[PDB]
Amino acid sequence: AAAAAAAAAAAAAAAAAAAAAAAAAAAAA
Amino acid sequence: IGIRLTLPPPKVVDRWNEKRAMFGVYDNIGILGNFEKHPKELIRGPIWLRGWKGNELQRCIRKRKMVGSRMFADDLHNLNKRIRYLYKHFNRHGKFR
Amino acid sequence: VKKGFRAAFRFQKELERQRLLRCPPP
Amino acid sequence: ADRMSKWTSKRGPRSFRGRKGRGAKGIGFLTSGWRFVQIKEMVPEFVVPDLTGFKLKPYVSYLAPESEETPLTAAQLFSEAVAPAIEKDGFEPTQEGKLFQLYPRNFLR
Amino acid sequence: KARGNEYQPSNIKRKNKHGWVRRLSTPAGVQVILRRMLKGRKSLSH
Amino acid sequence: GLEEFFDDPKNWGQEKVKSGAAWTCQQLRNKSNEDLHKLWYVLLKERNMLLTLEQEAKRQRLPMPSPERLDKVVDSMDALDKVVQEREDALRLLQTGQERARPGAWRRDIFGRIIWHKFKQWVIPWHLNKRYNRKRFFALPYVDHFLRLEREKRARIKARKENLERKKAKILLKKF
Amino acid sequence: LRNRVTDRYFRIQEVLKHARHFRGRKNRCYRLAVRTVIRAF
Amino acid sequence: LPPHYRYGMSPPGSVADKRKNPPWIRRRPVVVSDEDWYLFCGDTVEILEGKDAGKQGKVVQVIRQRNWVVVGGLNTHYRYIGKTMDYRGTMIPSEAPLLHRQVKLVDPMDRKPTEIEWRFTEAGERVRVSTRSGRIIPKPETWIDGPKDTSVEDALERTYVPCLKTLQEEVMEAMGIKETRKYKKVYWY
Amino acid sequence: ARNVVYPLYRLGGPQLRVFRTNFFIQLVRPGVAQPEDTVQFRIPMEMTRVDLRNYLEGIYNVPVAAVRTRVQHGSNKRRDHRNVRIKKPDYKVAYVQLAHGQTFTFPDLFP
RNA sequence: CCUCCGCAUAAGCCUGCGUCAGAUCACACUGACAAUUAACAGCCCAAUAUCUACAAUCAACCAACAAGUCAUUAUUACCCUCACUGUCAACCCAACACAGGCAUGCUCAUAAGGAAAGGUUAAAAAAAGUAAAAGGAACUCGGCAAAUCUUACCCC
RNA sequence: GCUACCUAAGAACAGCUAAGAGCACACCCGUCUAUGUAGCAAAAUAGUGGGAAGAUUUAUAGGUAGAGGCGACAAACCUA
RNA sequence: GCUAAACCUAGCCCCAAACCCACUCCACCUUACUACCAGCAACCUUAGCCAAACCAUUUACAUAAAGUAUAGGCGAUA
Ligand SMILES: [Mg+2]
Ligand SMILES: [Mg+2]
Ligand SMILES: [Mg+2]
Ligand SMILES: [Mg+2]
Ligand SMILES: [Mg+2]
Ligand SMILES: [Mg+2]
Ligand SMILES: [Mg+2]
Ligand SMILES: [Mg+2]
Ligand SMILES: [Mg+2]
Ligand SMILES: [Mg+2]
Ligand SMILES: [Mg+2]
Ligand SMILES: [Mg+2]
Ligand SMILES: [Mg+2]
Ligand SMILES: [Mg+2]
Repeated sequence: AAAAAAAAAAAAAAAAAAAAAAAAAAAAA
Repeated sequence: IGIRLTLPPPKVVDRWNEKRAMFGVYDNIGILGNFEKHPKELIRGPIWLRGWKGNELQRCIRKRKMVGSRMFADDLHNLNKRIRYLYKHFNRHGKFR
Repeated sequence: VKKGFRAAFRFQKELERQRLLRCPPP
Repeated sequence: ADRMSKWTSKRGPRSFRGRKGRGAKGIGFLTSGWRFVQIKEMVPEFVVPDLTGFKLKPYVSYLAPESEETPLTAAQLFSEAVAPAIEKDGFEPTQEGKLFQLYPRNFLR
Repeated sequence: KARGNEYQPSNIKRKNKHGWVRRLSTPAGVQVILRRMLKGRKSLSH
Repeated sequence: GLEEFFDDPKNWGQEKVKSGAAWTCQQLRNKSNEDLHKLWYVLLKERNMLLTLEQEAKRQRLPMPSPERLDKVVDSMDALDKVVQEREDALRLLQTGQERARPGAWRRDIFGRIIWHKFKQWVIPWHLNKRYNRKRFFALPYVDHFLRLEREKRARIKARKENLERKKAKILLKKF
Repeated sequence: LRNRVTDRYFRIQEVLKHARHFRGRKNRCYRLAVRTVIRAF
Repeated sequence: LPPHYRYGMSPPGSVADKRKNPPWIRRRPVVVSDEDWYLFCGDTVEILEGKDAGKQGKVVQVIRQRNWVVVGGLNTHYRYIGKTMDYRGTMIPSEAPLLHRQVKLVDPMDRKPTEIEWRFTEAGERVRVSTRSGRIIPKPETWIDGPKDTSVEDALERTYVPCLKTLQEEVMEAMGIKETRKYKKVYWY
Repeated sequence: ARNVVYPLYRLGGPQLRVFRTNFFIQLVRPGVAQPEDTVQFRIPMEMTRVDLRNYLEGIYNVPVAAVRTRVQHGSNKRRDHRNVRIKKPDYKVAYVQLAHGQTFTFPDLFP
């Protein structure tokens, strides 16, 4: 019957994506 | 820094095992066993290359006409794909042609 | 882990030679 | 847009929230006015005895003796219905003419 | 315009397009569930 | 009476309840079908009395007085359920010879692997059931490629399992 | 991997012991060191 | 209990066991067999090696998994328990488990450790007998019932009459509930 | 009785009776100030409203007058160490109202 | 001081600012416990027969053209009786505690519902406004914007 | 399940002047300008607008598929 | 001296042999995971990228005979 205490569940989270192509622009002739 | 701090356990290999002491016995069984067997018979391994050197392609072809009948499904399909690739490499690609 | 022993042993024969410059013998 | 959650009765639209339910073994039937009718003979009625004067308790003592196991197989049941077969030197052929059919099982628990 | 609202959920339209019954009613959609029992997904269909 | 959901008020919160020795299944065979039908309804009131305690225990956060009797009430129950179903099966094999009281058959689904299709107890014969007639119990041989790929996926694991227990045996003898 | 090379630490320190006295980052990182120790020799 | 679970000194379903073995720990397994296991609970064993070697003890707990005996009050190391705050509490002696083959049962009449086998004596049958001498070794080791225990007498009344009368029908003959209808034929398929 | 096939009733079959019924019940302390005569249970999901009236009249012999049920959905948003959702299961809740004003309070064990 | 909101319902999500305890911009996260009670709403029909041209619109006047949203009878068969399920929240699709998207019935300024300023200093530059002498398009690709309200004609 | 078009069975259209009418809400659309450009937003906010009893707007379910669909033809639109 | 670093062992690959495995209860072709009602039905050459320096016929899916006879825009190659 010795003293102790409870515990906490602790992790993190990770994810990733990739949106689209890009940023239209201009040029010459 | 993948070098390791505490030195690893020492590998006590027994040179006088039952298998190293009897390594290579019953080879040379053709010359002085009056030619009943060949030393090519005594090896134990795959059934298709039971005494046959081959190449990287030739071991893949000989596996296909000998054992390729009773091969697993995806383990056949990833064996045909190699000969469809090694024929496109050993006969089309490289130097020295 | 790697299958080497001759590299960690040169490391083990180097880490004494960092000890005998940090904490010297009398 | 969940896939691993279990498909229950709370989840669809107002049409799908009425039809499924839980498997509560529905009683009567519905007809012609959305007026339900509870057939009393389908309602499971409990056949409970009177426990008054009954000597058995929901446990026993530890001082009762230990014996070995004996599963009651069909052969051990026949060796005590053979007592009217030794006089001949009881059976049902059909399962139709019985309120409690054995093979296409008919009773409950 | 605003191009994120592409999935307007509707539980009838979910189950009547990717449900268990619609997959089985055609010989091609059986092979979809056989390609997921083989892969061992915890959910076969919707 | 709702005072059967609780035991008598002389052990209400004694933190310990003296109740041991559940009904073992060997002892019940000496009892008949008569008192066993009673004993269930005795054992029913005893199981209901114990679940009322524990969902009041968690409700006020204090621990259970003695959950060591709680597994006794199901062990007396599950043994009794085994006895009556040992007894009914012992006469059902005599009367008809029929194991599997609920009738069924072996049938092949569309998914190839056969199932013990248990029977569904209708009131019209099966050529008239419109719901049953769209259930298709056959092979349709385009699935037989997928049949080999589960016989293979089963067996490669079995080779992978049988490989582990030889390698786990080798380091046992090489340590001892 | 069969034959993954262990003794990289003793290959780095063959250059860095002539690079313990440099300025900036080149006295630490190996990619920036050999662009100087090659020019230093 | 998860696979590759380490069975500590602590019992496997404890509050303190989830401290040391939480459901995410994956420590490498431990090497252990052969069900003829001459150690029982409470055996007067003597110690083969370790510290406090040579002293004889009675074991108080045996763990079949990691091949462990807990020698009672012997081979200790001293720990603190409780102590709840910034003070010492109590230093108690706690014993460490001793492995199989670190342990030998002693001669009950002679007080020497002895290797023990299983021989099949005709008295019945398979008991622990020493190898050096004969002289078999046994296995070592007021309730009054409550209001929901029946008795020693009520357990084995032998009430069963074995008739072929189908229990759900056996209740109605004693209850006297009459049923007048019959069951009509369902299509079971 | 749950998880057994109920035998079928066509038109002139017998009264469907149950011997040694499967399920079990538990009474609770109501937390939301129920009125008097209303006691509350946790019904196993496969048990009907009129079956509870038959259960309590036959086994517990208490004068039930009105039963009212609900399907209390259980907490699904609880996650394990593999980020997988672990459900605490859902159950029924029945509000049995007694007859004749018997006025039963929930007692206080653990004084 | 706002209110460009709202309270329901449908649709969806499925416990997600209830209680206690906790560990840990600032004290909706976690552990345990509780909850939403049908009467509203879903969940309907015993057959073969056989019927049913005249809109709607305040339905009357009048006028329609694009020509319309709602109906039984005759015989046979019918006496068991109130189950099942939705009922929570600050919610939803847009990776977000996202100025976005979001059908209907009510309230049309609220009896609902909320808070633009972390604390100072009042530099440039930038954005949003408000005001401005005299002149009023001299600006500029163009009266673009902003203010005011109007004249006339082309091309297609 | 967005969108093109269709099909079923539904819905909305305040007020004011007198009809693919006009002014004008709700509502749908997106002309011009500024802000925003890793943004509040993988197409927006603010004004300013154009239609708003109809070739209208939109909820629900069903249909048409890539050698194709569909299209008041922009080679558009068919899950950024 | 902080971040960190270092770990063997889970397990696995490749074989050899051997032919593998489906009903605790209940639920599962309707909206699968739902106790309970008057209709349908399976068998169709793979094709191409690629190679021929483009490309259009063509281009592979025990040992020894042998890469031999043959086929082939007689060419690539088979
Ligand atoms: Mg509500
Ligand atoms: Mg986005
Ligand atoms: Mg207010
Ligand atoms: Mg603020
Ligand atoms: Mg501030
Ligand atoms: Mg001026
Ligand atoms: Mg000018
Ligand atoms: Mg302007
Ligand atoms: Mg108009
Ligand atoms: Mg207009
Ligand atoms: Mg158009
Ligand atoms: Mg054009
Ligand atoms: Mg080419
Ligand atoms: Mg080329």
